[PDB]
Amino acid sequence: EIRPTIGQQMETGDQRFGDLVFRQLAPNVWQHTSYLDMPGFGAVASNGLIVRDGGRVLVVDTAWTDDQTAQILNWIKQEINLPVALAVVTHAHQDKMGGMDALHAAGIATYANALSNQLAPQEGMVAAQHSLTFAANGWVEPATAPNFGPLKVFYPGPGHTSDNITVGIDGTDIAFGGCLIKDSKAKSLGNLGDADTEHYAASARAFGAAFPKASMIVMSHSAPDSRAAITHTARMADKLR
Ligand SMILES: Nc1nc(C(=O)O)c(CCc2cccs2)s1
Ligand SMILES: [Zn+2]
Ligand SMILES: [Zn+2]
Repeated sequence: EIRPTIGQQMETGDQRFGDLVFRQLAPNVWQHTSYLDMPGFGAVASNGLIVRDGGRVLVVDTAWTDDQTAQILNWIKQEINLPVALAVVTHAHQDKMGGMDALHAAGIATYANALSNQLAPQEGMVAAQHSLTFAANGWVEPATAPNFGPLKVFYPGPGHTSDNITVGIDGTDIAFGGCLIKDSKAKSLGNLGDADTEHYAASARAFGAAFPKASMIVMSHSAPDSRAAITHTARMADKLR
């Protein structure tokens, strides 16, 4: 407790660690959850991923702050004890990139969509060290994503932001929609202040079609859900046109 305003509440299978919560989703994948205190509003949860690939760890998204992001690094040290090779950050918003400085201090190599890096300062964020670029079909250009192990990085098109990207984990049932996807019971699409209302639905559908195998859809502001989250996000976006 650890009692949010937005996101998922605490449930069995979670493990608190400082101001953060971790939940194991598969033998080599964990969800990290960190909360931001907005006075007069309360605690907003954001979720990222931690992936063990052989003998290194790969991180998807920072926490809201450097301090929380260092805490993720200490949790990895305590529970995994393997070098953190890289992190991919999924768009230039505080919940996904607020802790870049913490990663760069610890020697972790960071990657973001080129557009995220160009947006980053405008959005109050530090840029990743390296820019991912994408084919017209949305798949990352492989030269720009070296040694990514099982991470399959897809740009689905503009949606929650124009720069939003997504990540599947090969050899698991998991794909990460980030802030693009909301849960199957959600009543809205979260913050649309930077959203592309015309193209959102196509981009949600493109996410689903790019990772057709995954059955566990992880997302930034809700607990992991089924593929229903994808079709539900897409219908809710259909109303935006
Ligand atoms: N930093 C923040 N990101 C989002 C987002 O939608 O990605 C926010 C809104 C959170 C909510 C999602 C669904 C209902 S509220 S805040
Ligand atoms: Zn965002
Ligand atoms: Zn968000």
